Amino acid sequence: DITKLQNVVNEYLKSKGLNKGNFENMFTNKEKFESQFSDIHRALLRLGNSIRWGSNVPIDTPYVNLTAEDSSEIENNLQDAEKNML
Amino acid sequence: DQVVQRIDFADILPSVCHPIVHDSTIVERLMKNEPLPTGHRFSQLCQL
Repeated sequence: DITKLQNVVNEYLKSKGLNKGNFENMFTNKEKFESQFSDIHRALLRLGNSIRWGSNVPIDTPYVNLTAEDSSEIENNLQDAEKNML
Repeated sequence: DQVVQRIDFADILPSVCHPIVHDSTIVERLMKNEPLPTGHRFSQLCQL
């Protein structure tokens, strides 16, 4: 599902419109490559565009997403997974 | 006239040992304000 989302959404938006982030599309092609640690490095930089489209005149916002209780519940779920991977 | 005339690095010193050669200021300014490379060189060259 990471490959489906990252393929379908990210490359094709930045190709279909706003043809300046193709360097970042080469970065997300290397993110599609199995270099996950270095890939998830600069998820901030590829989050900033989502911040720009969620709210007009782009600012910096917290890294987890827009809804507050969903934002906290994501972190609760990540701590649950980190405690029990199985 | 046919006089053999000779030139050396010891003769070239008063034009090569000037401080405006060994300044970096103008090279820094010009290479700064020069526009950036393109994307397909930018992936190769401007990455480190």
